[PDB]
Amino acid sequence: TETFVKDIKPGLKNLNLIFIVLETGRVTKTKDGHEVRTCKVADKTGSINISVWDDIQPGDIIRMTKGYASVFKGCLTLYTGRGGDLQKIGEFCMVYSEVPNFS
Amino acid sequence: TETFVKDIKPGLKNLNLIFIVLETGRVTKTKDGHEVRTCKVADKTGSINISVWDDVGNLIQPGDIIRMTKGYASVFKGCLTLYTGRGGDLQKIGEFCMVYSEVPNF
Repeated sequence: TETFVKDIKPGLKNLNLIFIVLETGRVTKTKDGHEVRTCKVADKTGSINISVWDDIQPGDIIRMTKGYASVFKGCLTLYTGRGGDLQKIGEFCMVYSEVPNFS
Repeated sequence: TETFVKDIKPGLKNLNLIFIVLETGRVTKTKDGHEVRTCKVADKTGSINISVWDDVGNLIQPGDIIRMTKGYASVFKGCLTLYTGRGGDLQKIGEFCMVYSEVPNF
């Protein structure tokens, strides 16, 4: 019961999803203590941003459970609300191969 | 019965050795549809060219390690290019790579 990026626009609520992590923004420590991280991830179907409480790094492949979407006005964003549960299921990275130098 | 890149003479036969792909370049194509790949290979005794048959481009890589058997030589366009014999072969038997992983930025 998964879904895709550009399909989803503000509203929309319950949403399970796998994706890769492109970029990661700038921290804000709410005075009450929590890590609210906003971040840049997507599937191949375009792009989107997300907000995280007290946890990810680019290059990661994330499974999202029971997350939901609505907009912080600058384009809709994704939450982890009902309980929410983001899991990592694999990696991805850029790789460079060359023949050693000789002799 | 093996011989080094260094101890190689044009007009030689029974060519059984092992070497590694240094660079691939010079793609030239027949109108059978096939293509012949000019590669630079070597051993610890020196470097040398080769003209290879393979209709698929991107699969012959720097790092590849191949076992030449009963192949042969003749100069081509002034440069010495190596060929396989009509009863020997070429097997890829391993690899050797400067590998390097990361995640980019945007």
